[PDB]
Amino acid sequence: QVLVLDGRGHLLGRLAAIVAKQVLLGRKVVVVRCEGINISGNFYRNKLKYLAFLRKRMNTNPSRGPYHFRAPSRIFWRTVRGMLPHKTKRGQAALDRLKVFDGIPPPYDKKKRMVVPAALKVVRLKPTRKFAYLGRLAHEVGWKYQAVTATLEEKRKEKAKIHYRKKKQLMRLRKQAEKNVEKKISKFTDVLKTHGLLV
Amino acid sequence: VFRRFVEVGRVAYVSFGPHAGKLVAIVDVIDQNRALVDGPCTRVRRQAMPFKCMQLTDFILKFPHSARQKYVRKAWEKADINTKWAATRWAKKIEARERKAKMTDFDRYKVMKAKKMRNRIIKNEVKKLQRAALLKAS
Amino acid sequence: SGRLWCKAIFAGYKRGLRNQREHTALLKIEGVYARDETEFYLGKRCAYVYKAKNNTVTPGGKPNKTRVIWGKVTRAHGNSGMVRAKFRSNLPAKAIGHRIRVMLYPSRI
Amino acid sequence: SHRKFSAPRHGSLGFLPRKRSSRHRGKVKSFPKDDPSKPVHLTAFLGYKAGMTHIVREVDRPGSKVNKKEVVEAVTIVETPPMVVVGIVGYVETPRGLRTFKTVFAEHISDECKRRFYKNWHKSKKKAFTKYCKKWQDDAGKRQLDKDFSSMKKYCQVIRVLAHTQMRLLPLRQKKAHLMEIQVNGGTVAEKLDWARERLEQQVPVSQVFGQDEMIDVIGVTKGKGYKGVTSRWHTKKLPRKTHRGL
Amino acid sequence: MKASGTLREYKVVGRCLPTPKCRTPPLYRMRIFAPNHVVAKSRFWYFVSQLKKMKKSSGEIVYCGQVFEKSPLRVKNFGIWLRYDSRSGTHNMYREYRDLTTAGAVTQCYRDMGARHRARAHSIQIMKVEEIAASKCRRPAVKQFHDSKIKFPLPHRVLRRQHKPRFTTKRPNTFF
Amino acid sequence: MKTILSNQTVDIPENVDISLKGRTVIVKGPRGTLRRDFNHINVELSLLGKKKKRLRVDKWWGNRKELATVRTICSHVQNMIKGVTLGFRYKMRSVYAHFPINVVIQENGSLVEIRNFLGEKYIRRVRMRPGVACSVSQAQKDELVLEGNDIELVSNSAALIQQATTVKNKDIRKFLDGIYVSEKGTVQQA
RNA sequence: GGAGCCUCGGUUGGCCUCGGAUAGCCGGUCCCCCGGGGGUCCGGUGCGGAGAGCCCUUCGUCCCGGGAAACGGGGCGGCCGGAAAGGGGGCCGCCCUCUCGCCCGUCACGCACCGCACGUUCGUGGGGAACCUGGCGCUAAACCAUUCGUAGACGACC
Repeated sequence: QVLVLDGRGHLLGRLAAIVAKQVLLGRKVVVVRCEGINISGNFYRNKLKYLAFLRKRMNTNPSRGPYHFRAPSRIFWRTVRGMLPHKTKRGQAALDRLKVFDGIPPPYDKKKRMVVPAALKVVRLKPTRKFAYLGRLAHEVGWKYQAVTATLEEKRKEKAKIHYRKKKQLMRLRKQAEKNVEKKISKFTDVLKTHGLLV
Repeated sequence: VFRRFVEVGRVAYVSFGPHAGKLVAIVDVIDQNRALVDGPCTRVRRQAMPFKCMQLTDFILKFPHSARQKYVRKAWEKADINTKWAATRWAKKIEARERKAKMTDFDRYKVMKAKKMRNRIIKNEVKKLQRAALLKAS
Repeated sequence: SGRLWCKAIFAGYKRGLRNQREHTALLKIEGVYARDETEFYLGKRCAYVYKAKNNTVTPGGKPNKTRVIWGKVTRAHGNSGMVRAKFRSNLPAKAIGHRIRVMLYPSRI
Repeated sequence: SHRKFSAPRHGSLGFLPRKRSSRHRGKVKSFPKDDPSKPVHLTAFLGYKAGMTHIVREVDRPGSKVNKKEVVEAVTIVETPPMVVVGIVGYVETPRGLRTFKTVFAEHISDECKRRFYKNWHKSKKKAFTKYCKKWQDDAGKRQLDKDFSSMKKYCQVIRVLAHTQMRLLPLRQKKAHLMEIQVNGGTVAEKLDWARERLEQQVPVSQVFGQDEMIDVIGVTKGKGYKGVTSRWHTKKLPRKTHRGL
Repeated sequence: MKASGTLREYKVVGRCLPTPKCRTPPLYRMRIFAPNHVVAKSRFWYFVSQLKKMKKSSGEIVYCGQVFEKSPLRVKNFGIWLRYDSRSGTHNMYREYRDLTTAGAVTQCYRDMGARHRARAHSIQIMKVEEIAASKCRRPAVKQFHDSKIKFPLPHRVLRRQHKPRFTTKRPNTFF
Repeated sequence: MKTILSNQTVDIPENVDISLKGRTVIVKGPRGTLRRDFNHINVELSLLGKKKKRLRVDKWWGNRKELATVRTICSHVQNMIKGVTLGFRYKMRSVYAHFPINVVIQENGSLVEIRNFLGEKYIRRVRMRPGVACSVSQAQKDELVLEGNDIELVSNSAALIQQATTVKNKDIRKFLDGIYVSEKGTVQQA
């Protein structure tokens, strides 16, 4: 019942709009891999667009002023916070159903990630525009853990290739098995074809 | 690189619109994003359909670029698209998507029990292939 | 020994932008995402099932702690999947985003 | 309107929340960035500010007016009795910072260090680390600590060591020692751990951590002066004599 | 004139009122392009009142009919002569298109002038729609379709139905 | 408008042996091997002809600015063919007036030392680009030849030392001192 | 590790994971080269080694037959793999256990509660009180007061 969303290749706003609706409808969502998110427009434009956000502090006391979070997960958590009525109870009750992370933590790397193609970069952009990786943008603003996550995410990659190689083999037999029991699943494969399941 | 070219006489499927699920042949290209199309032996009147609402296949049939329905029909039946089409892996998994869509509830039960026993013979067999895989490795 | 209702989330009331009419509830049923799919659900009896502290007598059973608010699907709402419902008591606002059941039994099949 | 003549602001905003420090003992904010090239060593020590005096020495900066002459420089004395390694802590590299992985201590801890784990030593029964002291006398515990060590060789990156001072050697009034994590910078993690495990329960003199004619940083707590007005904290101009409500 | 929907073409003829001074006035035929015949007969008076001294109070519509396409299944190269107004002065244009019906081309011309020059429908005066051959074409954007052996693929495909399986698992292929 | 098709073939001689994995092209021959990425240009790279004598790029439905990217591949891939069968030789002349530019190369043509530029005490130690091999030529006094394969490296490294020896806060018309690129050529003729 | 009494509630089959390209991919064969990667060839691609998907499927039983199972079904001890915010995941012996489990068929039975609602779950849920029963356990600290003066308006701090 837990939407696990992969941020690799998702546009920031188009994804945050879809996430914010589901969170408002009692759906517990986790947006994994926030550094793969990419904003439209060229990189130097987006950096300026974020540097002007760093310049808006309360003049008399910056300690109360707008908290410019630098981590990509908290940047994406910030833009979702914009699209929710976070002043009311149902808004604050919503945001607790949202949990964002950089990289893929242990409670989620062994689960299947979803993809929202209505917010996908390959879909929603003409293949001539430029886009800014949220990871690179956040690092050049103060996210001081880009190097760490780049190895922790790389670590769980090769730990997943092991599982995948042990999964193709775990089904290459299954393809080879039916070729070895063909005569005794013949009466169960024809019914699995006349009702459009194995054709 | 590209394999399917929008050119005169390529058979195409149809995604949406009132002509969905039928084949239709491209007579001539009108605009950048709209083509004149005609499936004579498919209950599709000659008309113009934009490229959004069509998925071009890998069938080609030759005829001049602005012939009338009389000549296309003789070129549709010469290459005999209909029989070849229904023998493709595309149309086979198209007529299998509708065989699951009209599945009655009792048919849904006959396919439940049929699936249950076919997931017990395959599963036990692959279990036999595992106790023999470390046997041949140890 | 199985579920006999469809899952439906109570989105909100029939509102404008600065007025909400609490005698009507917008329902989001799972799976249905177009007006042409709501034809099956028009008229179906829906139910918001909750549980409270005190005990309530139960039709055909012992006094439990669960209580319901019966309603019905009135007409299709919006252009994609949503639908209006009308309950015998205007739904409490603490049910926003919570699961309410729509049954099958007033069926037209 | 604008300010007539410019003038630089008083005080620094870098050291801004000028409050009573939340730590009596100086706390190393940052340690030197390690590299496997150098051999294993410590990076910090702990001392006590004794007093000050002069020094006469020969200046040897070619080019100065004072070159090859004698000067008198004020020098501080830092009494540094040798410190006792009593434990090692591991650290893993997280994307949320630097988390502490696993702590190991010594089989026997001096009562100086055990002073620190109590607020009232007179009333306490001095029961700290007793059952931990009985974890090195059991085959189910020696293999436990072997697990804790063999785990830090895999998952720990930064290994800091736990050392304490020797208040008995000092002339001071108090006897409660000072604990400190000291980042062991050196080779790889494994030899950083074998070296640290062997140094357990041993004294460490300053010659192991500092040489002479070297340049170091001092971390500590300012000599507290109490509640002070604006003139003492920031040194802003005293108002002219004629002011009614204070100057 | 709000260029709404697909336009149509109307042959509307009119004349002055019969008077004892002039027995029977001459007949005036036009070719109007309008959404419905009602706004066709209104747009008719707009032109005839500037090519003649006639107004609706001193004229009568004689025939308000719709003309259909002679060959709606043939692709044709249409030539349109415009009179649109910009923010500064009016201009004559000759725009070329490629469509199946003249009304299909006139509509296309109205969307294009609104798109390429931000001119609204009340500023444009279509004056001539002529069917020309492939050799008399001048605009290059239509000459490129003159090939008996035209051949071109479909490039990177903008995936539709991107909301029906809103939360997929697979990355959507764009190479068909 | 959008042009239906614009292509440009590139005939290659036999000494080269091109193979391409998708939209990146690798080129090899006598002098070494080259490899450039083009996953930013969105074209069709089709390698046609038996015994592979010509490579063609395509662009369907491209506007003006995309059609300007069709030939710049054909130019970029031709300079790979030069940098594999003939190589690149950038000649540079150190022109001075009063102070002889003492230039010495270290580590077999990978670092450039520039001393006594305009009579200064600074050494403009310039790091070359990997793949470039610099040297001073014999039978010519004030020369500096650059060799290598990739034109994007032999030229950019040249631009380093040509912009390392710049006069500041003077009249650059009077103070013509510095190193300048004098000849762009190939290592060997054919 | 046993039953009951309060209180807070929401839910009502699970999906155990390549990386990523998108003017390109995916799986096999390995005829192939260097210690896993490349190349090759054969297949698939409006993805069917498809989330438009998969898996599990629950009325309970009792005799008998057919297919499938024998390596299976269920159990007490050990062992390894696991650290970004770490499975009650898997391997071996074990006394017992069964041709029962699933699919086709028979035999008959299980309040057939007399047309009607909160039914069917996760559920030994969370929390808090009292009681059961045994075992294995465990016998501290903080604050005040006092003293200090590296501290201090009083608190605080050493």
